[PDB]
Amino acid sequence: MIKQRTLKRIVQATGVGLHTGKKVTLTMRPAPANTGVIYRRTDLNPPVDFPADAKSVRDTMLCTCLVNEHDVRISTVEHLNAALAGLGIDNIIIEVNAPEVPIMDGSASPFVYLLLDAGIEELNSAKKFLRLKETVRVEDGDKWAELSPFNGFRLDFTIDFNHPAIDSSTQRYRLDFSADSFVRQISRARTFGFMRDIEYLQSRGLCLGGSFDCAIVVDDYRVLNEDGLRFEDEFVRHKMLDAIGDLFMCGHNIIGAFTAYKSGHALNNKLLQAVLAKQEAWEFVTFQDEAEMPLAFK
Ligand SMILES: C[C@@H](O)[C@H](NC(=O)c1ccc(C#Cc2ccc(CN3CCOCC3)cc2)cc1)C(=O)NO
Ligand SMILES: [Zn+2]
Repeated sequence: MIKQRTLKRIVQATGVGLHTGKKVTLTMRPAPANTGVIYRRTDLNPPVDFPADAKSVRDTMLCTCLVNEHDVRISTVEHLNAALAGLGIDNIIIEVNAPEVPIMDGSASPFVYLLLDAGIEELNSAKKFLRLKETVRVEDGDKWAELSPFNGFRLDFTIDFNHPAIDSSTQRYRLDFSADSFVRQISRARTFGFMRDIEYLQSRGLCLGGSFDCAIVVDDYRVLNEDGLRFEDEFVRHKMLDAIGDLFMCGHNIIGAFTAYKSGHALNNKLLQAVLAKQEAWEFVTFQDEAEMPLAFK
């Protein structure tokens, strides 16, 4: 039986939210089989829970933000979600005492590290995977995103920035997803902002926690960060990280192929919901033979 995974230990990190700029403590706790991924605002009385569900994602392109009927929020969950997806975590309580997940270094790597420190516990219940049986595609203008059948998890992401700082040959990345390949190739890729966009968002009271320590900053002509990039193609890798985290809002690892061009948080969420809404396009599956399981998590 391929088993559900949670943490062995409670772990904690403190940081600041990228957009709120608020100091926040993140606490991640083990949880029982069939619990799922739950996010909690613990600064409110009573505390407020959110599930990992595509429908709890706020209507915005800025980030992936959880919101409830009362407009209580947990902003910027995409990078932490990518780490959870990457290590195949099924059950976990994620607590924050402020309206945003800390940005840390802008990548998913700090979350990978914390999850590894917390240890992985395999539980006595079958891990369910969401397996694609048909192809589903969504579009927004020139943007598009697709999920199709594939025995594993393949991602193919293309960006098209027409920016002097981002060479044309570095704008596509393809990945056969495993915990190993995610951690090694994707997890360290940092978020980025263009100055034009940063100014726009700053003007609107956003990016309050933005800094060179948490983001690649690109001006009109070049990356401004002194020591450059972690990868020559760090930008497209980060867009892939975002997609991994966004798709994980359903709380299951997917078996299929994700292919996308300029897809951001809104379109990734649109795709997820479009898949879920077409019953014929997917199914939940479980496995018994470890030696042939489609996805490898360590
Ligand atoms: C695009 C996707 O990658 C997405 N990211 C974002 O949209 C996103 C990222 C970062 C930021 C930022 C920032 C920022 C950095 C540094 C400074 C301080 N400097 C002072 C001197 O002048 C230069 C500025 C102020 C602000 C804004 C927006 C994401 O990854 N979503 O998941
Ligand atoms: Zn991101």
